[PDB]
Amino acid sequence: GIQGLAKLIADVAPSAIRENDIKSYFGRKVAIDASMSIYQFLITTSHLMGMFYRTIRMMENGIKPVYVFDGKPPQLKSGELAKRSETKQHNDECKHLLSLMGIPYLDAPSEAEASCAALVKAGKVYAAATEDMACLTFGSPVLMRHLTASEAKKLPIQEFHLSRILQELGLNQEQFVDLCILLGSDYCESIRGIGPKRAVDLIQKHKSIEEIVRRLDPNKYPVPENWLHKEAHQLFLEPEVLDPESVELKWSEPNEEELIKFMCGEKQFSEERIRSGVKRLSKSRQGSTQGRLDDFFKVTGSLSSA
Amino acid sequence: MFEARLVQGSILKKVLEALKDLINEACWDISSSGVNLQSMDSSHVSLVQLTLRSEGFDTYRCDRNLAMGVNLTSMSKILKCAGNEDIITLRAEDNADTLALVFEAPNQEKVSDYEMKLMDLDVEQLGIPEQEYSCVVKMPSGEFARICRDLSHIGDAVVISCAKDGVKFSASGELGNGNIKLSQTSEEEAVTIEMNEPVQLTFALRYLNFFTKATPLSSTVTLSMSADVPLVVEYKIADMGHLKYYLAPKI
Amino acid sequence: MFEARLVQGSILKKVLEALKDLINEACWDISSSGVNLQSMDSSHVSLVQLTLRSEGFDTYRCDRNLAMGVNLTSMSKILKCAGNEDIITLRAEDNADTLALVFEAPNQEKVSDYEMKLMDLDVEQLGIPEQEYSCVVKMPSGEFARICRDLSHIGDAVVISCAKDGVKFSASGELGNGNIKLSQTSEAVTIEMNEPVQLTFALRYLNFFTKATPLSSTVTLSMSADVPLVVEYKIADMGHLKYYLAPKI
Repeated sequence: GIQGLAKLIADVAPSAIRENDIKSYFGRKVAIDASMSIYQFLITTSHLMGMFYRTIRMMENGIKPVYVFDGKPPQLKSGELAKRSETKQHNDECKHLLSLMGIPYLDAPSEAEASCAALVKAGKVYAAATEDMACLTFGSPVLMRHLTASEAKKLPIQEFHLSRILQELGLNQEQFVDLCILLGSDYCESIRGIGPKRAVDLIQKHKSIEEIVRRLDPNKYPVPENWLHKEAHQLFLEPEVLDPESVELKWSEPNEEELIKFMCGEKQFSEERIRSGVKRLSKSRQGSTQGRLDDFFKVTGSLSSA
Repeated sequence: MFEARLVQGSILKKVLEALKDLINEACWDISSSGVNLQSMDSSHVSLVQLTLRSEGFDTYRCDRNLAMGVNLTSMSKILKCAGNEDIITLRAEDNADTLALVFEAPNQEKVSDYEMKLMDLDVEQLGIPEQEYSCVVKMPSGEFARICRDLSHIGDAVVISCAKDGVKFSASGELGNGNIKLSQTSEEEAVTIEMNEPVQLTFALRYLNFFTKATPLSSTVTLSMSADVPLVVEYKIADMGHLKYYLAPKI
Repeated sequence: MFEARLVQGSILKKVLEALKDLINEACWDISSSGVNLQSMDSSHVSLVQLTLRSEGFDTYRCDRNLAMGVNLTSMSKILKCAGNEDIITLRAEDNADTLALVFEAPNQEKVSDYEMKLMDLDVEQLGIPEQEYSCVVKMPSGEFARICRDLSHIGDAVVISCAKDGVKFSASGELGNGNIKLSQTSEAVTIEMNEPVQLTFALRYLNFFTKATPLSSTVTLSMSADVPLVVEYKIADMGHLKYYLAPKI
């Protein structure tokens, strides 16, 4: 994702970040990045064990998950780097443990994270859950971090509100995009010049890198080699994502046998547990609850003390 | 230069006693219509609208549309230092960011003159919708508080069924199910369930305990509900104006 | 089908206020005679007996006989949802594991209803050893409550002594000693005696047995030597309430 972003925010607009408890998310439908998720568990039954437990915990608290997979990757920086020099096995093994638990899944046209955002900004889901701030760049209004952490690591989930970020940094999404790029995008090389906090300011009185470059120009702050500061700025805007409305996710009922006969058996693992597990998942069948006033009254604005 | 008086001044003690357990701050909008307060809750479920007209006051001088902010519980701790027969007076300068409270005595021998400093505010503000409320119930406030507290020892959230003959306050709990039925009674102790179409809704009983903190605040309590909308409980602050608590409904 | 109606329901609240700090779980016996409880406490000392007779019951129906098991705590909890002029309607079935309880106001406008579950149990029983008692005394209740509370402040036990003429309670503790005598009234007190007897009791469970004070106006103590003492209260025209404590040796 984007480099030093979380810190930048934390350090200049903490009002857009909250440290809530996993419980407060009861009734929320969230878009997850299966790829990264599946990875997190590894770093070989883990790609599914965590894909198991965690999703149970996410269910137990009322959170309704929708795992997402990536399709045909695009032009990522280090991505096509070895190309300057010239599997899905344990991946789909998950796209199974899911529907066998009654948990949705979607094949993103490319980068899931972008798709996740795609959803979130369509009311189809609450927030996007990844570890990479990218989602924010892609225009996602709400991003939840740590929702896939171990039951142990007592880390609370970290929420981020794009519309609050944009608020403080006084800059449109696009204007925010350039910031992420100059902050350290994983799509193109940043500019050795500007610093985390520095990069902000420039963007603040130069609503684009295109204007930031022509300004500072000495050989004291040179602009990258093959700088695609453009191509990127585009992706973060109009990515490749499956239409939101295209489908309706529906959490089904877990199939104890069919699944336990494809887990503790075919993949060998303590039966007693994966049984009480499927049991618990079956219990926590729901989440949505208590409405907000927003849900019925338009927000007037803000009264500020004299 | 804001300078206002209130002789039967126990109502201010009474409103801020029912304000401080809900919310930690308030956006005090002083207009020439009087003293107003729209403010959300802290849990993003509820809201307070306080309106105090000028004609419910005694003596009045408003020269500014003041928009200030009060930290509520320290102000309540200061309001705990005056009796209920005592006259409450407020003074405010539009450049001096402080509140000068003057507590007169009914025998005028004890004078109090307290001062609370100001803090800045950028509070959110949303507008309530105006609509048709399919059930408006006039009730005694003490009986209402008694009933919802009697339900508090069963479970946590309440289900309501509002219909023609009776109204049905039901709940579950760790000891099982229960429900109490009410009907109209054929000026303060009179009830009335005015109804067009029967409904069923879910609400939080703990927020009803929070809303019944204004039990001594009116003659009668009004309960206004419709389908999938914020319940508005109304305490008509007698001869003064009214306090309305909105509760966004549950799903 | 068992059904019962007691229009002095507040009494039963105080009846449950006799138990809800003293014993937590017990077994209830239901016959045509009325409601009966004969339970043991947790520290294996007090014999707790409660009788309500159905002659005082205003409306009764008991065809099949019941022996149920109740957590007395939560019954006292669900009994505290009615004012002090109300009516309790009890109803329990010969096949269902419940009590269906109807709080009925005299002004029948707010009526409360509850359905409490049951638990079949195996609490050991112990009956009343019927004997004589060499000394009986009948005294007012608030004065005895004051006496037991006060002697609990000096020491942890009480040595009582009765004779021809008066009665005496004594205790010795860390800051010295104290005693209080009473004299035979010639609101009042009575003694019928056969022998001047002295024994020793533990004031913790007198502070437990005290809480049945507003179910009566007076209180009876019946006792001898080398046998337990009986603290006795009267439920008005329906029954009575006994706490049996065996004295320290």
